[PDB]
Amino acid sequence: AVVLPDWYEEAFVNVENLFIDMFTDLLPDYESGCWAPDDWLADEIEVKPTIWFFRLPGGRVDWDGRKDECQLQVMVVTGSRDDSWRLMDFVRAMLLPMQGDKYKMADGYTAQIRCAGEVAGPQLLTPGQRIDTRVVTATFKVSVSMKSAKNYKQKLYELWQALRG
Amino acid sequence: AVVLPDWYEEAFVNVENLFIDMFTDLLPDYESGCWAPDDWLADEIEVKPTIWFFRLPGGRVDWDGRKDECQLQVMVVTGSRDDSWRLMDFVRAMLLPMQGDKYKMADGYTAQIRCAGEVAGPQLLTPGQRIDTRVVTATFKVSVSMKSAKNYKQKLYELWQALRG
Amino acid sequence: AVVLPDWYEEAFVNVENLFIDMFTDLLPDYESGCWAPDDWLADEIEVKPTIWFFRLPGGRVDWDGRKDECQLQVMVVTGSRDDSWRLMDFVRAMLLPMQGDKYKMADGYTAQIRCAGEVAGPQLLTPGQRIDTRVVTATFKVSVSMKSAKNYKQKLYELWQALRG
Amino acid sequence: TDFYTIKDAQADLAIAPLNLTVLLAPYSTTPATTLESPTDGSLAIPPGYKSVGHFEKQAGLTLGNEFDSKDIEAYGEPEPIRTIINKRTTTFDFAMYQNQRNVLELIWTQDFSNIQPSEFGGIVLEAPKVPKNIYYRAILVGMDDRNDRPIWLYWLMPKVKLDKLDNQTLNDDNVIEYKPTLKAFRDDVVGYSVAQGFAGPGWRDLVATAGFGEALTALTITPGSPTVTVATGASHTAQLLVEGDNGINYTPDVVFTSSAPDKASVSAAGLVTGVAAGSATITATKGALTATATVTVTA
Amino acid sequence: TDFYTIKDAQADLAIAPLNLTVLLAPYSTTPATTLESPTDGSLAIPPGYKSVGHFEKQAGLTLGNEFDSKDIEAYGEPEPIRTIINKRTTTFDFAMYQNQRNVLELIWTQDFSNIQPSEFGGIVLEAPKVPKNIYYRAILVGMDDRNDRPIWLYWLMPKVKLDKLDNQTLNDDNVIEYKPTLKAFRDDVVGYSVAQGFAGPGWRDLVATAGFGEALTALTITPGSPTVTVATGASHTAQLLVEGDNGINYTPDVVFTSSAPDKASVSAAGLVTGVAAGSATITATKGALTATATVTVTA
Amino acid sequence: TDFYTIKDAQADLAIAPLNLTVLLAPYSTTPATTLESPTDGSLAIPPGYKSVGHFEKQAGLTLGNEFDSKDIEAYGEPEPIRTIINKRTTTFDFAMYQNQ
Repeated sequence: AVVLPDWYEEAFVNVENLFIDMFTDLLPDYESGCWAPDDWLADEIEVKPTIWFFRLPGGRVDWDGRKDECQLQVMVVTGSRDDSWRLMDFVRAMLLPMQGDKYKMADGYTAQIRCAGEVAGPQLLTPGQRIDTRVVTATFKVSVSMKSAKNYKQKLYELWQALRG
Repeated sequence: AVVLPDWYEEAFVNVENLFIDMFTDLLPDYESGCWAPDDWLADEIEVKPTIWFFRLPGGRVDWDGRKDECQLQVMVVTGSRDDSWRLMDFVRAMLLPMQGDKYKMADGYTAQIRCAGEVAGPQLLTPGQRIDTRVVTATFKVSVSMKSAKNYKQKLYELWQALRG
Repeated sequence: AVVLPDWYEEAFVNVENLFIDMFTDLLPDYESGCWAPDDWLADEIEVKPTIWFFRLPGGRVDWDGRKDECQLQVMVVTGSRDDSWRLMDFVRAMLLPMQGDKYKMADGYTAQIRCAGEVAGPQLLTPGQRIDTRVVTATFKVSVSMKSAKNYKQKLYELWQALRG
Repeated sequence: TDFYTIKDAQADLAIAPLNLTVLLAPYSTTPATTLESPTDGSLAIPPGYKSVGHFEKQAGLTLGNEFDSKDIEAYGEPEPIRTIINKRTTTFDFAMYQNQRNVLELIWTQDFSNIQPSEFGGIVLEAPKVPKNIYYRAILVGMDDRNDRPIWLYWLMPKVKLDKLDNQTLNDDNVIEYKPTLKAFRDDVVGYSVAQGFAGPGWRDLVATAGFGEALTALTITPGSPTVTVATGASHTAQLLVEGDNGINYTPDVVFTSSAPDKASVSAAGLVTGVAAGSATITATKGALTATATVTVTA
Repeated sequence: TDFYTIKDAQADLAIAPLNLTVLLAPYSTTPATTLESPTDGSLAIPPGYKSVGHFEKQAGLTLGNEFDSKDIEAYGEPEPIRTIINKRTTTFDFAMYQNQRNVLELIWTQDFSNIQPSEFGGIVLEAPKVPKNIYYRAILVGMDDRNDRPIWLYWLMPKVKLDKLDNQTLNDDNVIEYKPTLKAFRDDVVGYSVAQGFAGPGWRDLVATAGFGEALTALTITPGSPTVTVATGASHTAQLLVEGDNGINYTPDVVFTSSAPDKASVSAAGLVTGVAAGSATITATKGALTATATVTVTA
Repeated sequence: TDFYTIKDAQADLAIAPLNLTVLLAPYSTTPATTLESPTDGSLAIPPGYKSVGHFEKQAGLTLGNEFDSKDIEAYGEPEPIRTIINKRTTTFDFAMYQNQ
């Protein structure tokens, strides 16, 4: 994959990964992800329910405040409008009342959701090529505390003071 | 190339060049630039990671304040979404905590990043023709002090007083 | 050309003409203008550097204040991105520190640039049909004093008081 | 008549100071009576005035004025009788950028002339125990140019002093700005606390329209019939001084044309060097007005 | 002349403190006279000054100033006579983020040195019955770098004290911020309440232009004709100290070139170690100015 | 040396209270000396403190501070001598929602 420097440690959590883990624990059979899998698109007439989380440009990160704000778009895809609305209601009930809630992701790291407000409300999108799937989409503003606000200015200074200076 | 007047010295640093040098020092093997090289586009199925820095119209330059503000868009291109998000996390952890930090570019000139905030958060763009590449893009508001605020009014006055006057 | 009335004298300076004269005095060999000449478009593989100044809708004219504010777009076209950025740096270092600076145009009239601030920062635009030219564009807000705020109400009244009155 | 003539708006008497400069001088120097060179009519700032450098463009100077009205009412009237003014204070403030010796001296109200930098070029500027009362002589010069003839509009405050100072925000996106509010006092020598002034060829054009002095109606050249020598003698050359009834010397503005350049040649500067021994007519060419003269040449 | 010369805007004397730091120290420590190392001309904060950590970037420090003007009028004049200033109070505030011992000690105006954490690393910080009068020695250090030569612009307030404290909003999107407004008093030992200072190689470049000390006109190297030994004796090496008429040691700034390195080799640091027994001319290479010297070698 | 070392910014000592709770108790109960369990080192709120429930998220508590400064000047100095503080009042407000 990517060979990051040895002295570097992750500072931001992955909001999409955190919510994918959360809603795979909450809904085990129904698959949630950040993408449309090739095998999920194989069946359309009898489509399995799914939830998609997409990080979107929104909110201002506060490195000094140890806050990572982002806009999250949740797309609930089911075979019926009633099922899509029920699943979107479940997602909203899970996300909206969060305030300083902790959650241990699959990585073993316990994140902390500072707050989760709604930017754009749910709406049933018009069908596209996939005609038998009813999708309900909503955008949330999710603020999550960073893993660590530690800076690596020392390593950055060492780099150019050893190579150039 | 361009034959500038003998009495003119550079007044602004190249933000794109500065960050290209910084992330070629931080990430030696992974190539970073302001453009998509023709040889990098040659391989797509097994695509090497890369980072692109684009200066964008944003922020107001303050000549009297010796400040050069610009919006820098970072495009992280890897073969996997997880790798792209890890590299974008590394870039954010590098730029965000900067405050008056110094860096000696390949030109031998030591720049000084006043501050580096984020305007648009990271997001995974939808694939284009290069279907196997996952790109994560973010925009940063970068302010860097100018090389010199010295004005060349005297030379212009000489020019128009010798040619016409 | 245009047969203007014998009693009318110019009231505004041509900002594009003023800066074209200024940057043909500053850079003699490199051609600057408000248009793409037919002979300049003849060569692409080895393209000569050029600078384009376009007046754009921006700023409010103040006839009573003897001011003429406008938005000037500068397009630096060279065969290399580094050359384009160097020439844009030169243009910015010339225009930005201006404050009440006089300049004698080719017409023999000495203008006076009240101020020159940057609205949109420099940026490297994506290539079009002309693939070997790297263009860097930036818009400036240029304020220049008018030639004369003298009004011609006397002639206007005389016209309709002789014809219709 | 037509109504636009009643207003009589010139629209060219609106002078804007496009490059405002503040020049502070110690109280020991002689205050500037005017900024006009007696020999050339050009901008001549007297020595001892040192600029405070560049300040903020968008803010600029705010030349304030305050009036103390005391409408004395004696026995009761529907309107006050003999409304008088007690004090007129003139103040101006500007956000200096330069970290010069004079700027910091003004800010700290001290004299840093004895401050000797260390062997490594390091200076420390201690604030005074008690804020000193230090007076300065200030000039606020601005230049508005018409074509190539500038108008030097300026103020002359000879006894300014720092009154207040604005709070300073030390961020990363802005430089340190010093924003004193100088207050102008009345000097007992020159007798005034502030004096607005205008100078330059542009003001030579605009002074008659402004309303100062007699109107420009006639022009004359002081030598009625001068004689110059063909040889390189003492009287080889002479000078022409065209002067209107306004009393203003119009020599640089007026260009002279000689009907017979073979005898006497006169340039735009009124040079009477001459060519050959003879009499030539010199016509001072101006616009709406014109003047005539005759010059003779004899070795 | 031309008008832009009158302003004389250097445009490089605008120092912006890009990384402002606050270093509080207990009143028992010796106040810092300057932040320049006597032996190296580098930043040397004296021991006992502990930083308060990072504060809010967008707010910064608001170094406030207040003036008490008492324009005494005796018998009635159109303008006041002998306008004096009573008190000048300098205050500065910052929104601290760190939950350090010194920060909380400053906020609560108490000494938490004796606060011993419990066996499980838990502390409780009781507020004092009556707010104590605790004085601190503060420094506000900022660095602006030209190329690689920094300018250390700083303030030296030796008797600061907390005056007020802004209300704290405890939400989920912002950390706890402490925003005290320290007020600088006049220490009776050092005799000043605040002292702005500049240091660094950048200030070595800009001091002559700023107007402090005599202008840079001449450069000399103190040893007129030094002699060094070829053998590794006591006099094997020597030091070159180029110093201008300004009194500033320009040795680190000036690079020296030797015409004949075979006899004597001198680097940019003025090393006079030498190579072979002989006489070599050393030319101190600077920009607009230059200096010359001769170095001899004899075992 | 390098300048960033002078500031010594930890950046991990910025504790943000993410779930602020207010627990009011009657005056008859014993005030809590600390909220650390002596035997376990865990949060142990003493009995008698009953939470006032959830309040407004965006507003939150505004822990205010007020100072009564009396800079006594005896015989006239360019700066006050022995600047003392009389009273320090601590106040905090919150928009409660529960109808308890």
